[PDB]
Amino acid sequence: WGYGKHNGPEHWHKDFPIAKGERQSPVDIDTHTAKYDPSLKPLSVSYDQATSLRILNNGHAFNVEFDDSQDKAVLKGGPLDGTYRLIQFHFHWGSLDGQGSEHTVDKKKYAAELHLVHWNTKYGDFGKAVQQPDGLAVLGIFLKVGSAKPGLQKVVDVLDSIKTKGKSADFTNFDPRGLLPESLDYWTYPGSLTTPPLLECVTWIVLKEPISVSSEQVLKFRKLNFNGEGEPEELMVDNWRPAQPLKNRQIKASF
Ligand SMILES: [Hg+2]
Ligand SMILES: [Zn+2]
Repeated sequence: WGYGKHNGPEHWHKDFPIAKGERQSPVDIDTHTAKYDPSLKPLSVSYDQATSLRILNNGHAFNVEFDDSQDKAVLKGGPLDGTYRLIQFHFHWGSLDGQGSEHTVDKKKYAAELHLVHWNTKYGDFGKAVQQPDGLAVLGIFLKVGSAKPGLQKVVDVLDSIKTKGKSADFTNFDPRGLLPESLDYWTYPGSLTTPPLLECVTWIVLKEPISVSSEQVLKFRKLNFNGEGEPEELMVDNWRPAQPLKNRQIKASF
């Protein structure tokens, strides 16, 4: 699987039949239909004690991995039940600034989308969490192009080191708090992961407020390679999945 013409999102169903399941993601957030829900608690992000380990190029995006051996970086509150531990963060971006995000807002597409992945700590590990309806929690943040994001520059600067598929680089003392918008206002719905295996185990929390990144920071994402070192060069761009049918599901708003 990939994002090309022959192995793109339209082909995933052949190997991952859940592709046309009942709670697939991403989706379009119709803000006039989203339901203001008063029973939604504020989001609670405890990330001061986070421990980054490394960054990888897995062939479909780059991953920043965290130590999830202990309750170091956790998300709670909101529509969530229990504590979810941060395991990794990654992005989805486009070849141009008018596309890149996965979720859309009133059909509006953003330059990129940041996903913070967390697993429910009553299931013990990541692998068990993906076997449950409430196993994961992904915090989604949209990236628009404007002014630079001081907080994202360290990520940007090590991209050169993991240009191709399989590369990895030590990447300690990175604070994810530098990627959060000011407001924690969100929309939430029951979904799935956006890349195969597309396991419908996720509780989405899409932040209303976008972060701005500069043109040159986004430009560096686009210099990555899907391909392995020594193979023809295929730029890592447009690694996003098209919006799926909401199919009965209701999108709730915390504001
Ligand atoms: Hg699941
Ligand atoms: Zn993602």
